[PDB]
Amino acid sequence: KPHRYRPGTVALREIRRYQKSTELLIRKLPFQRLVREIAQDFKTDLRFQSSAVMALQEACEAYLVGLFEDTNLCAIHAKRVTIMPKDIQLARRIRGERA
Amino acid sequence: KPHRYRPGTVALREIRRYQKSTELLIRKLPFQRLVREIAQDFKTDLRFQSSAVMALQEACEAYLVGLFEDTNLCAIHAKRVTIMPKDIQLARRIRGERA
Amino acid sequence: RKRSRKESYSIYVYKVLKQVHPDTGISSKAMGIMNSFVNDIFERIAGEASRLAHYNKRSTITSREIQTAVRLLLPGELAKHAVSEGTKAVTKYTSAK
Amino acid sequence: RKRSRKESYSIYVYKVLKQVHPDTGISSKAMGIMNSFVNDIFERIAGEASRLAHYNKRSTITSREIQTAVRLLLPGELAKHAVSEGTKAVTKYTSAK
Amino acid sequence: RAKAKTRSSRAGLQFPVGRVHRLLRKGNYSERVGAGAPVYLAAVLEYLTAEILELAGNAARDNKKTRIIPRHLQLAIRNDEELNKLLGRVTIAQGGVLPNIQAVLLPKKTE
Amino acid sequence: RAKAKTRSSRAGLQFPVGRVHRLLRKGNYSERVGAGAPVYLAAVLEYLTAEILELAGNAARDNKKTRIIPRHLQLAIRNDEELNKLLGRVTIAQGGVLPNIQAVLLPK
Amino acid sequence: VLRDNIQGITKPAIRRLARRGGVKRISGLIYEETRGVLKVFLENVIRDAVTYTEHAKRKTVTAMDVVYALKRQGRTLYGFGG
Amino acid sequence: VLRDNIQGITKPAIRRLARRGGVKRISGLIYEETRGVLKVFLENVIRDAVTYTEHAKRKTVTAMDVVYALKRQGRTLYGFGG
DNA sequence: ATCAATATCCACCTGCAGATTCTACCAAAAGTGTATTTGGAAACTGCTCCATCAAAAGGCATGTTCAGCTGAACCAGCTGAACATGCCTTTTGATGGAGCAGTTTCCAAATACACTTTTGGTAGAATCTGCAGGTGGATATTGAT
DNA sequence: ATCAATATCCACCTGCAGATTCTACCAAAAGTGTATTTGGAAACTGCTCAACCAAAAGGCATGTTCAGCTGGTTCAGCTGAACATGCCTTTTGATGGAGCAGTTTCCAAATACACTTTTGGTAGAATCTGCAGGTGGATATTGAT
Repeated sequence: KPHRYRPGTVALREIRRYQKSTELLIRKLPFQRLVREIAQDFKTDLRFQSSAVMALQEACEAYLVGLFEDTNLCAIHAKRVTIMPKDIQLARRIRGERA
Repeated sequence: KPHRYRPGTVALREIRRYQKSTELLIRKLPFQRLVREIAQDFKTDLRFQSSAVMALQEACEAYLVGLFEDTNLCAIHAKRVTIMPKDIQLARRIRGERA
Repeated sequence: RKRSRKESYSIYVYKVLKQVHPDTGISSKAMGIMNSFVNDIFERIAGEASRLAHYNKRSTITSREIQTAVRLLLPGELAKHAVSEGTKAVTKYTSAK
Repeated sequence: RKRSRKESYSIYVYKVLKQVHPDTGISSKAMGIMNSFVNDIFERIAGEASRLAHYNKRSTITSREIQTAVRLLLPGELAKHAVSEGTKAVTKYTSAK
Repeated sequence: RAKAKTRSSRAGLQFPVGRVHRLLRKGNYSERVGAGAPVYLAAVLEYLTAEILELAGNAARDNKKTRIIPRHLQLAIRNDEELNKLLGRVTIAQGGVLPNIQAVLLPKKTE
Repeated sequence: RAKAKTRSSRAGLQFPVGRVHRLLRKGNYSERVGAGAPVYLAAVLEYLTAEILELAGNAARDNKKTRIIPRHLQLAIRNDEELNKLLGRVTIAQGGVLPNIQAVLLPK
Repeated sequence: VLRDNIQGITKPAIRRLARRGGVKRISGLIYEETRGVLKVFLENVIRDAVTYTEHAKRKTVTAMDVVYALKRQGRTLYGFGG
Repeated sequence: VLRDNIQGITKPAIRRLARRGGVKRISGLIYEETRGVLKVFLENVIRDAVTYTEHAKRKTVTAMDVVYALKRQGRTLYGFGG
């Protein structure tokens, strides 16, 4: 019978692994496509430098990690371990990210 | 026997009353004395204009009301109606008020 | 004889108020708040215009830099109506030399 | 023949690194980060000094405004050690004329 | 020596174009300032003032008051999404807050 | 025509006083710039640079690496209370985050 | 006898502020935390205000010093000049 | 490709990001909300970047335009120049 | 507490991908001497600030009571972590030509500056009226029945 | 439903503190004219970007299993919300000198600004070496028992 780890052990292994390294976790190509589609609705036939896309990816990723950190603290606050949309909405509301 | 309101009704009356009005809720003189003591620990024999004290009072109260709003959302999030120190600590941590 | 001289936007705010609501006054505190508001928006716009000019190795602040600064700082329809007013004002100024 | 000229703080950062840790190098990306850092702190301090000068109706930026800006922007012991270094530097400059 | 005409009237504005020009020169914003910049800026500031005063006068009429006080300015700002965004981190002295009570603590319905 | 000395050497600094002076003049900060301002500023920048590099070098030795990389700078900044305050809203490219897991969820 | 002077920000005033915040019920331990929070905020502001005072070579703290100190903390205040 | 859009920002990548944030368990509904949040952030940044681009009469968005756009939102980015 | 099955370290080799150093030259740092503003020292002065009383009253410090609240188990779905298998978008390597970012040069138009000259702005004095308090009455709510 | 003790809305009145307007002095806003410099626009070029096929390959989709997570239910302290009571801290003139924030005027002193003379910093080319990548074993981490 195959060896089987209980739920949570591997998640923790991924946390330690990804917190030890610095490489980018989102794929480059779909990010470029998303950027180009959004940019199209403001101005047509725009081009992008590759370092501009790397900068946007770094900014996006740093923003999301910070939000997941705040979300996790809100989840833990409610005696839960599962993050839910209402936690994200709370974090963004308190920072003033009013969308 | 004396007439008696249940817990919560007058609290709500106080909410409506103070949210309708704009008068300052902290006493002027103790605030002046607090300010003078703190300033004394940085520089001696300082004086203060009355409008400086009023500005500080407005800033303090706006800051505290905003913090209590965030605190209340954190309490409600935990399926509670009573705010606790951990709610304030969470709100200040998410704003980055690290102290 | 000593007497200094402190400027404010009070008279202009009062003129605009009388234009928009002829039958209405304003307290001194509110006028002070409006003056603070005006000063804040002035610094924000001029500072942003300054950074744009510096980034583009440009030594002049023109109406273009103001327009761009406005589009960056203000959201949607507010920006569109303000930009329209500024454009119309500049065209009126340039015509009536 | 065409060739431009882009300045950076790279050579000075490398000299300081060799003074503090002789047996250590630095990648180009990190050096770029340090240059960005220096530019940011430069802009912050000069901007703050400018506002202080404007508030007190003074047209000159002196070592006093730098000192005050430093005390405002930087916290506690970091400010005290940096301020001490600045005073020491101005004192050595003024004496070795 | 033709007769003195102001820049404001030429622009059809009430705000002082000349003063804004002096303030741009004095304040280390740029070495030189074009003629159109202060007209555009004055127009923007005047428009925003008219919008705030408009909303504040509506709030004034709602409270049967003919004089605008700071309270009305706070109500005007916080009830307008765009002004709230612009002034999200701004404190209006003597402004107070909006009559906002979170819906779930206010009293029970089967009562 | 005495021999050419520079201000960084006279002030006992490594950072370039002259360049800082030119940058202050160019950037619309003030109409005029005093002689001591760029020396003081240069000294502050040198102290702060030395402090960051010091901590990053310590982090570098803990990882047995002889070259400083961005990760070591992020670790240095977030582990220093005062630098974290100064750079609380700044993003360090390729920096990552601190190995921080909230205690209640880590296993029994 | 007086009470270390931080205590003049009494319990009922904090309760009133919480009421303006829409708070209905308050634990007894909130007050001390709130006092510390207020002290930190005040300490930072006055420090900067006094720094502006010292630079101007003035012995009177003006409203403008406070306004600028607040501006640098991202808590811009309107209504007291500038 | 499934939306020609944000859906290329797959579930496992969002999981990885949550892992870096120290999150152990994630509800199925988080992903779409995160996508919307990301899209909003991106829109505002790109809007400002393109505005800087338009001011210079350039058709190429540079890294510096992004850095400045990020700067005005209080998210200063180091490492890409300036 | 020990075996089983993975995970990740401890340690090494290689060579190569950036990283450090060498050579050149020119653009910025620095020196010299003139011209110009500016910080500070001292005198004036009257506006505003700390300290004191004084009498009162309105908030608050203490004490008493109980009603919803808080935490705490128990458990019935239930849905969300892990793996297999397998299919495929993404990635790495090429290719190469097209558009334009960036540099250089020139000149009408834009704009600073010095002098002059009228006048809109602002401070204090003189109205004047809108709303802060006060009185009375009339609904409209809580809560025991 | 009923119904009695408080809270709040609303009509009306009053008068005075602050809003509004009037009248004066002048620093600042326009007008002329002249000197400065700079932004638009055209030419060029080689650095960078969009398209784009081939392959390989590591990542994602779908489906299955089942483990423990979460919200509904309920229950015994509990403690924090309202009142009553007394009291003492804070409000609001009034005084009333002390000191210092302006304000001006003078004058050494710090610094722009034109010109001249080097030389430190950076762009390209020539060496260099620390760790990315790969691998071989040696222990650390949990699941089932």
